[PDB]
Amino acid sequence: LDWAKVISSLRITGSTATQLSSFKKRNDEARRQLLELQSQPTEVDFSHYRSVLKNTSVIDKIESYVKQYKPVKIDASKQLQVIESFEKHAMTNAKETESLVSKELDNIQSARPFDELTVDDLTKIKPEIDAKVEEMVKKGKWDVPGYKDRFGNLNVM
Amino acid sequence: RIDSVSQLQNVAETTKVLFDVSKETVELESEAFELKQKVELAHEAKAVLDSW
Repeated sequence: LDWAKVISSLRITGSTATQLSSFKKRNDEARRQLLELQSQPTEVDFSHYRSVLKNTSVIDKIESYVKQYKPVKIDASKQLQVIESFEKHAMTNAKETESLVSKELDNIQSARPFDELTVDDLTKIKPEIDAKVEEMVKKGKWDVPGYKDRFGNLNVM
Repeated sequence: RIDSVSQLQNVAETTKVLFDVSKETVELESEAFELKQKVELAHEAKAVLDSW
């Protein structure tokens, strides 16, 4: 019976708020209807009704038919719309975590020679650095955008 | 990673609950219909006996 985990079981999207509210209201109403109603058939006092009625053999005949069987508003488990969707939902939402979440401390596992990392090593691991520097020279921008704010320029004046 | 891992349990629980919720509605409606039909027949017989 997850109370606080069923309100936050959805993602960042607020689109499932309407679906979660409808499911909770339907479950509470169904449980309340079964507890407010009596869990038994009917009393059917034939002992005091057959001898009080005016017409002969009328209570006795009605009593016998009401205690047999009659139709009721019920269904069968043929239209399994929620059962068929359960397998598909697990196969797209719950099974996606087995390959996305599982793939996601390798940063600390590779150790850190930043005091002795070579710029040739950065050029080898990133040709993007070489291309950015080359185009930045070709257009002529000797400025470096956003360098001066965290790193002091140490011009004399 | 914590959010993605939590989603797997939540989606698996939410999938199973949907099938149970549909069964629970059908079972409550059947019991309510049978109780209402039995109470109607009892009330009709009692009212007729009490008038007679």
